[PDB]
Amino acid sequence: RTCRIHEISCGAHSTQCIPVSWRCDGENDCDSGEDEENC
Amino acid sequence: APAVTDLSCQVVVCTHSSDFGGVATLSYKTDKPGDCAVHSHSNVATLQE
Ligand SMILES: [Ca+2]
Repeated sequence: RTCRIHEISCGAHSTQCIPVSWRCDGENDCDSGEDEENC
Repeated sequence: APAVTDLSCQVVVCTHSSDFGGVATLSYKTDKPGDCAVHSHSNVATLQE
């Protein structure tokens, strides 16, 4: 986890860094719901 | 940006209706996830997104 600041880990059960632009984008991109939770 | 490669297309359905009646799944090989711009270079078909 903790990739370059342009990326966020979309989960904690396994490492999966994805674009920060996808946080609260309207869909879950990964195995864990923290795209859309409590924006 | 993503280094998108091996881009290929198949058209899942196409009706030449007045709306966006065609659907084309795009198979690609990237190196990272990311937002790519998409365009149709020939004016016979306009994309929705
Ligand atoms: Ca998302």
